[PDB]
Amino acid sequence: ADKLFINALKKKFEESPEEKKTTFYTLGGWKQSERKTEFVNAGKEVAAKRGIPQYNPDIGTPLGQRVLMPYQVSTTDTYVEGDDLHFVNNAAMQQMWDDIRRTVIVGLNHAHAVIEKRLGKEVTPETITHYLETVNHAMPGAAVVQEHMVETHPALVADSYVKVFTGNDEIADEIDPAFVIDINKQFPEDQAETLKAEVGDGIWQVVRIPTIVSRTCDGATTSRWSAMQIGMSMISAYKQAAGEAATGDFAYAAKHAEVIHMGTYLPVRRARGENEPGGVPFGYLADICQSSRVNYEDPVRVSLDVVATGAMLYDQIWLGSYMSGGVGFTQYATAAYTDNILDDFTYFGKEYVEDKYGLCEAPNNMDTVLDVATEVTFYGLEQYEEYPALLEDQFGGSQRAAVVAAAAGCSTAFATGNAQTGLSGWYLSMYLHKEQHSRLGFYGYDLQDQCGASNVFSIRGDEGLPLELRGPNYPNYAMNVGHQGEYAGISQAPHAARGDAFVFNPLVKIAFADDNLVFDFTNVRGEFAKGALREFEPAGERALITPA
Amino acid sequence: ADKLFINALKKKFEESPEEKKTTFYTLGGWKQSERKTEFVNAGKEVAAKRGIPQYNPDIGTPLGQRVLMPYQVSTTDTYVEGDDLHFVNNAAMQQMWDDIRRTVIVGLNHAHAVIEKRLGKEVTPETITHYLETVNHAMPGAAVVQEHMVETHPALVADSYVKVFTGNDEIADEIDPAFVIDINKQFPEDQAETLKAEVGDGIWQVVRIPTIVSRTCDGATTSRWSAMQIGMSMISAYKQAAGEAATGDFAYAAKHAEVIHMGTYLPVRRARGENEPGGVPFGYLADICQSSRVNYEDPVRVSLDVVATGAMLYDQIWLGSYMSGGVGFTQYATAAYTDNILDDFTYFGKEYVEDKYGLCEAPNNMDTVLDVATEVTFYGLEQYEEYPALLEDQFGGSQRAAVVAAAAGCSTAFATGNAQTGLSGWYLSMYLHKEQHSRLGFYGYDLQDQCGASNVFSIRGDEGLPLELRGPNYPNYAMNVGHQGEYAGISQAPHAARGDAFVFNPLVKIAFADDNLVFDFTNVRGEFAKGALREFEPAGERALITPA
Amino acid sequence: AKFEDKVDLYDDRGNLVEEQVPLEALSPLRNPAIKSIVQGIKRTVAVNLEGIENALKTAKVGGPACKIMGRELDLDIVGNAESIAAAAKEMIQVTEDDDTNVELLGGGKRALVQVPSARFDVAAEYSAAPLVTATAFVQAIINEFDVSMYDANMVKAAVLGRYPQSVEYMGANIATMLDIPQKLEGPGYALRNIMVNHVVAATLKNTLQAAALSTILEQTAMFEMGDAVGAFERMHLLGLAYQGMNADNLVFDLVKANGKEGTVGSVIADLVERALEDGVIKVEKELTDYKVYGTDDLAMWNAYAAAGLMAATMVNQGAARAAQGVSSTLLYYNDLIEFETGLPSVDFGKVEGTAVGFSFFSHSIYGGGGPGIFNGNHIVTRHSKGFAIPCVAAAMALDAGTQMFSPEATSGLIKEVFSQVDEFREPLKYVVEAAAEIKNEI
Amino acid sequence: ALVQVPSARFDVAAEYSAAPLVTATAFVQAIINEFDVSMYDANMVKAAVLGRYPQS
Amino acid sequence: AQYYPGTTKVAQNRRNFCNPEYELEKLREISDEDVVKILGHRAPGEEYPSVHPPLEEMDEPEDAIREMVEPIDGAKAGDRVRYIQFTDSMYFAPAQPYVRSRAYLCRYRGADAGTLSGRQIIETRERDLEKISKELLETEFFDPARSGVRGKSVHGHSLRLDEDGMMFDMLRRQIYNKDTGRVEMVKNQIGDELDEPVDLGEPLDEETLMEKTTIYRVDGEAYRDDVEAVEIMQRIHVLRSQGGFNLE
Ligand code: F43
Ligand code: F43
Ligand SMILES: C[C@@H](OP(=O)(O)O)[C@H](NC(=O)CCCCCCS)C(=O)O
Ligand SMILES: O=S(=O)(O)CCS
Ligand SMILES: O=S(=O)(O)CCS
Ligand SMILES: [Cl-]
Ligand SMILES: [Cl-]
Ligand SMILES: [K+]
Ligand SMILES: [Mg+2]
Ligand SMILES: [Mg+2]
Ligand SMILES: [Mg+2]
Ligand SMILES: [Mg+2]
Ligand SMILES: [Mg+2]
Ligand SMILES: [Mg+2]
Ligand SMILES: [Mg+2]
Ligand SMILES: [Mg+2]
Ligand SMILES: [Mg+2]
Ligand SMILES: [Mg+2]
Ligand SMILES: [Mg+2]
Ligand SMILES: [Mg+2]
Ligand code: NA
Ligand code: NA
Repeated sequence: ADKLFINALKKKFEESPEEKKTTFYTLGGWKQSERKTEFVNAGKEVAAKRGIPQYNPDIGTPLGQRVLMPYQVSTTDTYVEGDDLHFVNNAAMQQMWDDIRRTVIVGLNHAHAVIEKRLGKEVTPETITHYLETVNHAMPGAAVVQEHMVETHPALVADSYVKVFTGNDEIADEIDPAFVIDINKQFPEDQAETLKAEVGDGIWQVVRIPTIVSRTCDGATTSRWSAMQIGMSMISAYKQAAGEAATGDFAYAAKHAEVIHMGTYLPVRRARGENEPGGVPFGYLADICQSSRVNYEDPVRVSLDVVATGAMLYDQIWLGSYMSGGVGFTQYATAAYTDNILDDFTYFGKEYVEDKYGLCEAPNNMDTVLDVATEVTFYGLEQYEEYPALLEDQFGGSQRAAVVAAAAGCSTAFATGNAQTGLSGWYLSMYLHKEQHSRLGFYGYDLQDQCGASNVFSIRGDEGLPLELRGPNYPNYAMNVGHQGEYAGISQAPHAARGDAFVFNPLVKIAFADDNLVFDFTNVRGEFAKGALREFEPAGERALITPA
Repeated sequence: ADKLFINALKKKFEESPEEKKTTFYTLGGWKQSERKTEFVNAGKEVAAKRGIPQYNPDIGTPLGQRVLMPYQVSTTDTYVEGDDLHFVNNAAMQQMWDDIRRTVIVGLNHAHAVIEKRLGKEVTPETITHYLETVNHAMPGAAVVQEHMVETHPALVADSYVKVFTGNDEIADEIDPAFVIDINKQFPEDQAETLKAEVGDGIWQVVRIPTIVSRTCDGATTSRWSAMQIGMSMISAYKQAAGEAATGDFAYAAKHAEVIHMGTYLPVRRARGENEPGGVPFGYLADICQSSRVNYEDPVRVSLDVVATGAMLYDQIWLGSYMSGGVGFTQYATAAYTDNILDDFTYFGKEYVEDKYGLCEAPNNMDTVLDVATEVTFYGLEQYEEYPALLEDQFGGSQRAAVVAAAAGCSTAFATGNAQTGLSGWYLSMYLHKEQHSRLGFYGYDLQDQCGASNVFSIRGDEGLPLELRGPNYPNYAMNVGHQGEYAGISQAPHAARGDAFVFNPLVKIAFADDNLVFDFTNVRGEFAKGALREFEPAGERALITPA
Repeated sequence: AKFEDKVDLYDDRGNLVEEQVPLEALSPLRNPAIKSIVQGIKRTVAVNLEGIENALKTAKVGGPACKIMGRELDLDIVGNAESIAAAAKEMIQVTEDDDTNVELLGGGKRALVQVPSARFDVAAEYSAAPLVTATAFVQAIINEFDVSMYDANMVKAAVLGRYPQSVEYMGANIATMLDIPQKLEGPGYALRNIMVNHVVAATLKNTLQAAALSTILEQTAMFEMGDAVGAFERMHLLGLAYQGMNADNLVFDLVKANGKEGTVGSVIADLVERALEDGVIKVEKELTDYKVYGTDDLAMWNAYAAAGLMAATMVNQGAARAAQGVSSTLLYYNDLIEFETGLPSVDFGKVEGTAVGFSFFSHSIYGGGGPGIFNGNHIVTRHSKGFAIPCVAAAMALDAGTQMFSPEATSGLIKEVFSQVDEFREPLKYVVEAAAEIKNEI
Repeated sequence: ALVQVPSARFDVAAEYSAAPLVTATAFVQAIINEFDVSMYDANMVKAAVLGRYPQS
Repeated sequence: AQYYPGTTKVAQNRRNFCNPEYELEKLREISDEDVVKILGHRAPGEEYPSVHPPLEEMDEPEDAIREMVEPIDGAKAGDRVRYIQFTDSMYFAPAQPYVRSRAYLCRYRGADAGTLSGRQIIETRERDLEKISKELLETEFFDPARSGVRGKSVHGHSLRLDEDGMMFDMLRRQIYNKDTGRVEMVKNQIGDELDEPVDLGEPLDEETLMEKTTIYRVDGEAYRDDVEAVEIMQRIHVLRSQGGFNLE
């Protein structure tokens, strides 16, 4: 069959993908592009309106001496210019981040114990349902106790709510289903049983604060906002004194003792509070992505949906804006979720492994790493050599490094069932690639790459960690594009091959199994395409409170 | 002449303001209110659409057993229900914060020295203008060097730009005026001369990154985004190699050596990066507010415009959302910028001081503090006693404490010309108030109050600081409503009385003297009113990239 | 020598130990037992071997509810604890006869580790204690069982948690009384970021010993912060002596006189009487049926008032056997005594202010929690320069079981290990003995 | 001025911040005392020595 | 003890509330059962719930401080800690928020008192709370028009009175009946309806409110005219200010 990227290459260029030569310099520069033409016109209008020059195609060098390509969003039939995949221009991408940033998971286990010991009152599905009615009024920013309170406009905060989940089916089934993330409905039977066993009789809230608030403020707002309105709702629903010593136990529980942040705070040089992208460990990112519960018969699809999730968040929004900015890093990320390229390479590796070892049946050792990662690296690089159009597509060495090594590392983990040998395969891929083409990535691409092999299996203080626990603040990883989202994929890969319901945190997995989210985490690449087409409807907009 | 709050009290209540008795419980609860009625209907619609209950007026206790009041925005003729002053519901308030968060000041002094020495090229007004044309293309997110770059939509980022200023008139006049904040045009003559003497021959950029980016990301993004596009524009405009050793000097200069953040980063318990509200010192907040350059013949107006700026930002957005959330702290803040109440008390105090001492002519000592703060405190408390409608308006003791003490502290600083004795007067006011009414604020209001007198003039490590340098991270101040914006006012007060062009940083003062901002910092209270009326047009919306 | 003051020192039963001890013999800068306590707290680590073993067996590593399916490792760590601890000790020590201690507790489920003092002599700070201990136990476990290269990173995760992806040792199975240097509210604050429940746990809820340990840590921090330098030094030393070391038996005697039927108010009356009797305060002016008191020694008035504040907490929270009202005592002892006398309250209002916010943040929705989770580095309770938190330790020592976030809940690992150390458990004994020993060298 | 803070202060310290903090307050107090700087003005001496700490 | 400076009736009343030797005037009789109903923590005839075992059943080590401090009866028993909370009108209620907290820590053992503008609370062991609450409800601490027992929804201290002279209550827990001129408590302090209301007596008349009040106002006794009280407040400000600077 055709390689999976052939359709996309045929769309981009008039030549067949194998053809070695082309002609340049005859396309009219920016004038070849619908999107650049839109931008030129908009820049003229903006400059006139505000009295300050802005976008101008004659500044600096003239874009479009070559073909300015469309990109296929992988697993879709949507083709768009890359500008439509810039996070600034793509409301789906923005909302994906808002939906993570504005979520916290907050236990009710200590709270219910405070109610039963300290105050000496009882808890049942009925009292929990009443509490959930109460907190779903309060959480978006509405009052339950004081006189003369002023409140948020319900329509501006329609995306904020609280649901619960529990492994106790009898309780889950008796709470009003409007408020319940139903594990048995959302997960296939095997995964549901795993998840219910992890949660047991615990009861957990999934709290989503308003997008408009998250955008006005920051990620570290989320658990505080959550806790204030949990606290008010505990007071109201359980007929508590409105501010007694016991009130502080609910605060401490909701803010600290039974809160799960999406991200942990960062060191000063990159100072940030909780629920910012750099604090989200790779295992959580894989668990946030919901491909695992829909596409479980296809571990490649699950792994590469995680890669898309992470490449966009970590390279485009995090590294490309929080940590830098400007034009940024769209195509460093799109390389990992367009043109079905990473898909072609990773399906090759999965077949190699399935045929030679069987998934998860290879020895978890360096022999397997050497075999699988080398074989898959050579396959990927051969494709760039055989298809000149492919090489011109993924024109930056970093993009190619990330794609080839992601396939090699995921394939290694498919073989071993262990993410750490997957990670070793990623680094070996880089070393082989560098020697094959006498190049790898940008100036600073392989900082982590060269520290990489030695730090895979280290046990030292700031070196040793299972991959699932690593993230954007792992020291070697803290700076550079073309790695973090791919590592989230490698973290997912062995778990997808094993059929595991989660990678690192079962509560995080369940917390995004929710169609009341604005973004559809089951189909990340489909959502990116919808946003590119300007068809995605985000939360948080101010139209209701601004003029016509 | 009538007390300045009398019109507002007559608008709120059917009784005259002096009347001691009224009737309750006959208004139909929430049904008395246009805004609550809008909210009830919106909640029904939201809940029906999403399948989860939301706003419901029958949860908890029934609002509106008393009159749900309109508020006059002070210095305006606009009367609105308090919900229209909630930051969530008020796009002007949100944009005020975005315009601060997305701004940094970045020198060109080290950069031009790097150009002249290290690159051995000349800098003139002409080369500066070419650089500014270049950076105004690049800063919103557009390319100047590489082929096949994908870019931000100019119309989504129309609010991002770079201007410069310098104290050298002849140099300023030679740079293209589209890019120049003209100190002589924006400031009255004496203030302009002060500011130009502070800046001298220095040349400074004012960089504003896009609101849509700031809302997607955080304040710590700003200086990074700024620096990336300064860096690209230095490469393009001065014809550098695109990534040589000298490139790193421009990065270090723009990111560290000559950047001025609006806010400094915060400690871990309240972890945040730069350009978040808690990092903005009181003297900067006073300088961001532009009332000083318009209303300079009226030091009360200048001071109370600063109070409005700070009460909203620090109590509503910062303490009421970043540090808590929910319904939050609208009226803790509105007390300081509505019904002309603080204005009445502060004009009383200014007149008292004018007549007894002359502005800035009182001895800077405890005798003056005792005299002025006591007299003004007793005036303000008497108004609540004389006018039962006033007391029912500012119903929370904290609100009254903040308002009375702000008047007392500002008045003391009007007398002494020194913010530190103003601050001492604020704390004395609290102590007197507490004894007079046997109450002060909420449970935790006077933590800083009771530490206050002793820490005004302390010199110890984490105690001693001039008020202008204090901010929301000064230890005693880090938690509580009803203080921070008032302190910004007290910081402004002696400087307004003295006729000083700035309070703490002349570069910050100049950097907001710019009508290309979205929010009009010259008339903060007018803007809050405009936003309340749903008449303010914010930046950052996604309408262009979403369905019609 | 710098100061003329002398104090009489007692044991925790109210019996005289040594009269006429120079004040500076109690100084953190001079007293060798305070030095030993502070260096001991820097260097001591609790290792939960059982916890490590269980985390490994279940692959539950990296923080709350986290787990990596397929990574489970079943190692007989507790059953081989003697060997593992001995191997770790070899790596932790600098030389074989130094002050390294590694001692098994609980049938090998726990280990007490004291990292040698010499490592801290050539360190900037205190993190060598958890970091040297952690790696020595990771390596010792790996070596005990020949854990492979492929699996050893799980041992590391089980011992030290999600660090360095997290800034903290998130999910670790070691514990210290100190917390990481990045969490300091200000430079100099590390001896303040010690949970009150940890202090109560280490001193086995002995009220005077808990107050003493807390005061030693707080006032030693005041020296590190520079607050007790120059003009303020004597105030801080007198506060240490009278509030935390029961100097002149003043705290003890106030509690004795007020314990049967007393209140915060009755303690205030006795303290004012005692201050007057001792010449610390004097009537300055007569108003209408009201005496305005003055003092020629503000630092000594402050110290007497601080002793009364401690006694008032002991009487009020001791009578309730419930710690929550310490926030109220800290507020109203100070508020009442100012209007009783015309003199400033303890720490010139800063205890009262601390108490206002502490009350709020232990009775509201916004933050804080119960008294035991506070500490001198907490944003709510940092403001008083050592005169508030020791009262909170006393109150929690006196709590009979009213708290959800009790020392049993928050501090069990700390209790088992740190209470073994005599100088941590009974610091008042050792500091008083050291002061008596050096009394003629001041 | 070269200042070396006595080693004994670090023996009973957790870390190293006693060096700047003890030095800063000793020079703030010494300057105030040298010139009899008033209560009203002394906070400027503090700012000149140690800066915007603790707001920063 | 002195308690408070000043030469007004207000100042004397503040002293009297703090002084445990001052006999609080008893204004009304309330049954033990009705105090329990008003509190709303347990039903009459219900055993005291416990938060921990009786102190006797615990095996506590030697501690000289514990040995010297007699536990309150509810601590001995292991009672829960519960509360009573009052709101006081700024229109001359007899007690006021700081007056209460100051008085409570002079008069009552084992007390957690909190002061706020619109509410003032005491938390202590339940059986002891019931005894204290009887005194708080029966004596001149309380007026049934100008004070309210409120565990939530406290608004009213700063509001205009209604036509009957009653403070605002969002939840209308205390109802003035014209036919007796007496106030009845119809809900407990958290707002749940009582099966049978509790007689709280007649509101104090204007003259008696003015005799008994502890708030200073221009239309009563103004604080600025109690020059000795102001003098002490200013003194404390100055001495705190000086002490924070240089211990002089
Ligand atoms: C000025 C630098 C040095 C530096 O610090 N950053 C630059 C430029 C910067 C700018 C370019 C925008 C503009 O043109 O104004 C931005 C977009 C970052 C920003 N400020 O927004 C960027 N690079 Ni660069 N940069 C990229 C890349 C690369 C590749 C391009 C190689 C090729 O053959 O074209 C090379 C490094 C390499 O050789 O491996 C590279 C270099 C460089 N990169 C050279 C300029 C190279 C030139 O003169 O043409 N980038 C890539 O390899 C792909 C992704 C791409 C990024 C944009 C996106 O992700 O969509 C962009 C990311
Ligand atoms: C439950 C608490 C304890 C706590 O931790 N926070 C509360 C409640 C909280 C909620 C109330 C929202 C709701 O009704 O659901 C919010 C809005 C914070 C949030 N979670 O969004 C808030 N307070 Ni409170 N809170 C306020 C105030 C106050 C005043 C009200 C006194 C009065 O007589 O009405 C008193 C403290 C005092 O007595 O000084 C007060 C108490 C209390 N405050 C008591 C409830 C009092 C009651 O039972 O009625 N607040 C104020 O004094 C004014 C500003 C007002 C805040 C909202 C705004 O700023 O618009 C609000 C600020
Ligand atoms: C105390 C502290 O909370 P914790 O005790 O750390 O949970 C802190 N909150 C606050 O200071 C809340 C301030 C805003 C709400 C109260 C306004 S008076 C914070 O979340 O970092
Ligand atoms: O050219 S550099 O590798 O420095 C940057 C690539 S974006
Ligand atoms: O009632 S509390 O003072 O705790 C909170 C006021 S918003
Ligand atoms: Cl309720
Ligand atoms: Cl004017
Ligand atoms: K944001
Ligand atoms: Mg074609
Ligand atoms: Mg923690
Ligand atoms: Mg959907
Ligand atoms: Mg009217
Ligand atoms: Mg319904
Ligand atoms: Mg010219
Ligand atoms: Mg212009
Ligand atoms: Mg304008
Ligand atoms: Mg081996
Ligand atoms: Mg006499
Ligand atoms: Mg009786
Ligand atoms: Mg008169
Ligand atoms: Na161009
Ligand atoms: Na309601």
